Amino acid sequence: CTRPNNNTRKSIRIGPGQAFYATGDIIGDIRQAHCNVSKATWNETLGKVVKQL
Amino acid sequence: PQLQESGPTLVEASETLSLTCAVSGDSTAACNSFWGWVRQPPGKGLEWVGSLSHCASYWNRGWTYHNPSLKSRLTLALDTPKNLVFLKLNSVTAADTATYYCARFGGEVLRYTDWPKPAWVDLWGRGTLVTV
Amino acid sequence: SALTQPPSASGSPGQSITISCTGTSNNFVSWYQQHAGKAPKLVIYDVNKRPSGVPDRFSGSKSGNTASLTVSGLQTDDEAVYYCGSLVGNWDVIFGGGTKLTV
Amino acid sequence: NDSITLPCRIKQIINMWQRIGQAMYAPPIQGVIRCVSNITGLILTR
Ligand SMILES: *[C@@H]1O[C@H](CO)[C@@H](O[C@@H]2O[C@H](CO)[C@@H](O[C@@H]3O[C@H](CO[C@H]4O[C@H](CO[C@H]5O[C@H](CO)[C@@H](O)[C@H](O)[C@@H]5O[C@H]5O[C@H](CO)[C@@H](O)[C@H](O)[C@@H]5O)[C@@H](O)[C@H](O[C@H]5O[C@H](CO)[C@@H](O)[C@H](O)[C@@H]5O)[C@@H]4O)[C@@H](O)[C@H](O[C@H]4O[C@H](CO)[C@@H](O)[C@H](O)[C@@H]4O[C@H]4O[C@H](CO)[C@@H](O)[C@H](O)[C@@H]4O[C@H]4O[C@H](CO)[C@@H](O)[C@H](O)[C@@H]4O)[C@@H]3O)[C@H](O)[C@H]2NC(C)=O)[C@H](O)[C@H]1NC(C)=O
Ligand SMILES: *[C@@H]1O[C@H](CO)[C@@H](O[C@@H]2O[C@H](CO)[C@@H](O[C@@H]3O[C@H](CO[C@H]4O[C@H](CO)[C@@H](O)[C@H](O[C@H]5O[C@H](CO)[C@@H](O)[C@H](O)[C@@H]5O)[C@@H]4O)[C@@H](O)[C@H](O[C@H]4O[C@H](CO)[C@@H](O)[C@H](O)[C@@H]4O[C@H]4O[C@H](CO)[C@@H](O)[C@H](O)[C@@H]4O)[C@@H]3O)[C@H](O)[C@H]2NC(C)=O)[C@H](O)[C@H]1NC(C)=O
Ligand SMILES: *[C@@H]1O[C@H](CO)[C@@H](O[C@@H]2O[C@H](CO)[C@@H](O[C@@H]3O[C@H](CO[C@H]4O[C@H](CO[C@H]5O[C@H](CO)[C@@H](O)[C@H](O)[C@@H]5O)[C@@H](O)[C@H](O[C@H]5O[C@H](CO)[C@@H](O)[C@H](O)[C@@H]5O)[C@@H]4O)[C@@H](O)[C@H](O[C@H]4O[C@H](CO)[C@@H](O)[C@H](O)[C@@H]4O)[C@@H]3O)[C@H](O)[C@H]2NC(C)=O)[C@H](O)[C@H]1NC(C)=O
Ligand SMILES: *[C@@H]1O[C@H](CO)[C@@H](O[C@@H]2O[C@H](CO)[C@@H](O[C@@H]3O[C@H](CO[C@H]4O[C@H](CO)[C@@H](O)[C@H](O)[C@@H]4O)[C@@H](O)[C@H](O[C@H]4O[C@H](CO)[C@@H](O)[C@H](O)[C@@H]4O)[C@@H]3O)[C@H](O)[C@H]2NC(C)=O)[C@H](O)[C@H]1NC(C)=O
Ligand SMILES: *[C@@H]1O[C@H](CO)[C@@H](O)[C@H](O)[C@H]1NC(C)=O
Repeated sequence: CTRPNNNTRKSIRIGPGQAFYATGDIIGDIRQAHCNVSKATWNETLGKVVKQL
Repeated sequence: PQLQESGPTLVEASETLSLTCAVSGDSTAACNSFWGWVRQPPGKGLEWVGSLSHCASYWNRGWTYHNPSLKSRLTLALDTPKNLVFLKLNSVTAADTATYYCARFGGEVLRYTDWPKPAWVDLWGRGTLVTV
Repeated sequence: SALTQPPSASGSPGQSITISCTGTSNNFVSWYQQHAGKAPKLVIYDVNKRPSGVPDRFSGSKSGNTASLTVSGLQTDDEAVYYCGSLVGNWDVIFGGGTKLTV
Repeated sequence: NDSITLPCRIKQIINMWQRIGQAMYAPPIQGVIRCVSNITGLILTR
């Protein structure tokens, strides 16, 4: 699974003393985060599960 | 924002050419642009040499874009604490005589889709004529 | 694949010239201005966009396989060699032959 | 390949273990985030 966003952390000193980490800017490969699954592997294992069922 | 070409003006046939651009007014290490070169032959038009950036993604250690016809003899480099751009052109022939320009590249760089797409010379140098 | 530009342009001051660039696009289209003994200057990018300082009388467009740049209200300083530029395939930066314009 | 792409969303305000009455703010993590793991079972209902 991947989140292709080289984003920054514009931390803001909303004290007193204590600090808050806000979201800076979002740059890079602006794509939606997603997961990669080996399809044949899933199909194969799922089948093995169905056998039990 | 100021670019400045530097290096030898005369090299020997088959010798590697090493040119360096002094960048002032901005930081080359910043993700806003690509850095590279263009070499206009005397009495002819512009020719893109190449460009690169150290603004890396999870799968690499930055981005490098070569001219497929020149790749076979070309290495590029950057110096982020001094802000320098390097041209390492291998085995230089008479056909390689040209006015070389330090180029900052604008385009769909900073935010991009699938891979960075720079498309124009954001900032120009003045040019240097290198011969053999 | 490469960009094509006719070798040269002409009209009197106060006139307007539209210059073509054949080799399609893409929104990744730009034009440059070069004077003799001078480095090229970026005139326009993203077809329609002028960077800070470029006069309001400079403007391009595109259709099909050809892009264009129109320079209106010609004067002495407008005489220069102009180049169009396009991003091709993956990252290939192409320059046209260049069109030398005279007022 | 073949392979499957699963669309995901990111949240910063979350509630643990179905517990209401409190919530925790995740700080944004700087840079590109990517990881890999082993799926070792299913929670299925009939
Ligand atoms: C979830 O799952 C997803 C899958 O479902 C998964 O996605 C995969 O992600 C990975 C990365 O994470 C992807 O892999 C990368 O792909 C890059 C792009 O690949 C495309 O382009 C290249 C190049 O294409 C041009 O050039 C060649 C050679 O000239 C031509 O043959 C092409 O036709 C094409 O030519 C045009 O453009 C030229 C240049 O502009 C022009 O000169 C020319 O005239 C043309 O106009 C192709 O090779 C790729 O094809 C391959 O894949 C297809 C898939 O259908 C196959 O059919 C095919 O057979 C091929 O195998 C593809 O089309 C790659 O560039 C990248 O590899 C680079 O990086 C690694 C880093 O480790 C290097 O080791 C490697 O050497 C490469 O470096 C070069 O390129 C980088 C930029 O990428 C440069 O910075 C670098 O300096 C170097 O450049 C030098 O060579 C360049 C040419 O390569 C040259 O242009 C430069 O000038 C320079 O000298 C890497 O492989 C993968 O594709 C994704 N797949 C999918 C399906 O999405 C995802 O990750 C998963 N999620 C997570 C979170 O994990
Ligand atoms: C299912 O199980 C698998 C297997 O366990 C899990 O997979 C693991 O997931 C974890 C994250 O949860 C991954 O941890 C990451 O490891 C990174 C790699 O570090 C190694 O290489 C680097 C690079 O050269 C070396 O420097 C390191 O060596 C040092 O550290 C070790 C351990 O402390 C020491 O023993 C050595 O002596 C060295 O000192 C390693 O060999 C690691 O870089 C990464 O740490 C960064 O990110 C964490 C947050 O995740 C930050 O807290 C931390 O500060 C680091 O960030 C710095 O570096 C990055 C690099 O880009 C910068 O971007 C930041 O700005 C900052 O400078 C992290 O620890 C691990 O790789 C992975 N293992 C495998 C097998 O792949 C799955 O998580 C699990 N699945 C689920 C669902 O959880
Ligand atoms: C994700 O996005 C980030 C941007 O947010 C991007 O970051 C760049 O990454 C490259 C690659 O690592 C950086 O370049 C490296 O620089 C090394 C020297 O680093 C020190 O000096 C930097 C320069 O300081 C000046 O200029 C900056 C301009 O932006 C200015 O703000 C400063 O005030 C100052 O005047 C400095 O930026 C840098 O700071 C970073 O790290 C500190 C912690 O150390 C952190 O607190 C900061 O927030 C900041 O992130 C640091 O102090 C240099 O050694 C290095 O070189 C190695 O690799 C090359 C490869 O060829 C070799 O030549 C060399 O020998 C070394 O092996 C490399 O060049 C660049 O500076 C980053 N920063 C910025 C702002 O762009 C990431 O690349 C993106 N990608 C991912 C996935 O991480
Ligand atoms: C899920 O994420 C994991 C990582 O977390 C990815 O793992 C990769 O899985 C593939 C498949 O198992 C591995 O690819 C195979 O690696 C072999 C070795 O690669 C290294 O060594 C060679 C020299 O031996 C170097 O050239 C190469 O750069 C590597 O450093 C290769 O020998 C294999 O090549 C053969 O199969 C491929 C097709 O897969 C053919 O194209 C080749 O011609 C050749 O026949 C092969 O590439 C890969 O190494 C694993 N990565 C790591 C980190 O272990 C999965 O890819 C990923 N899944 C998704 C969907 O992204
Ligand atoms: C999974 O494979 C089984 C045979 O093992 C087949 O009946 C079914 O169509 C397969 N699914 C996929 C998506 O191909």
